[PDB]
Amino acid sequence: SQVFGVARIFASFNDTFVHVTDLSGRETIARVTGGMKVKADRDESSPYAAMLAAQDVAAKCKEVGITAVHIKIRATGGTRSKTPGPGGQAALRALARSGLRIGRIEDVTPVPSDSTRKKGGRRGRRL
RNA sequence: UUUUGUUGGUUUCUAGGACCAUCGUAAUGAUUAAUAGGGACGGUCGGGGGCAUCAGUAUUCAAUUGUCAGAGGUGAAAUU
Ligand SMILES: [Mg+2]
Repeated sequence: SQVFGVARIFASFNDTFVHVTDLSGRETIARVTGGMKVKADRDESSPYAAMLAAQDVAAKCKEVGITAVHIKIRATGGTRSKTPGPGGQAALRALARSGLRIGRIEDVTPVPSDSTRKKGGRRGRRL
């Protein structure tokens, strides 16, 4: 009965994605991003924008013909953060509100075994 | 060297060297085995070293793959 997707929320700092796909992954549905719904450069990762994006994605899904999703969350990963952004949670909330159903939530952030050299240099990033 | 008369011997008796035998004598002869050290032995221990392979991969470029407005980046903010 329930037609599924995989939500894929790439929640980096300074932008969020919501990238709904089929179960194989190849054929997408909607790729809606934070910077797409709020033209302010700053307001990309910002929650409201993320929420809007999520809503848009949901709408797209509805148009297509899908009922449920599998939340996968990706923080920037590897050389950066490994910390889910400000607007992943917000996006999720938005999705929930939309009524597009939810099943099996994961964080598939690519946390390495032993990364190749990080940002900054040795003395780091000195504001 | 001392007497055989005194020189040149030769061999003694002998008294002092020295050197291999064999007989005896004696309680016949190696201090400890350092909570020093070395070394053997025994089971072990270890991200100790060398050489050899395996993973995670992770990033990147590229390949094929999909989807049409921005994604990167921000320190508050921008460029890019
Ligand atoms: Mg490069």
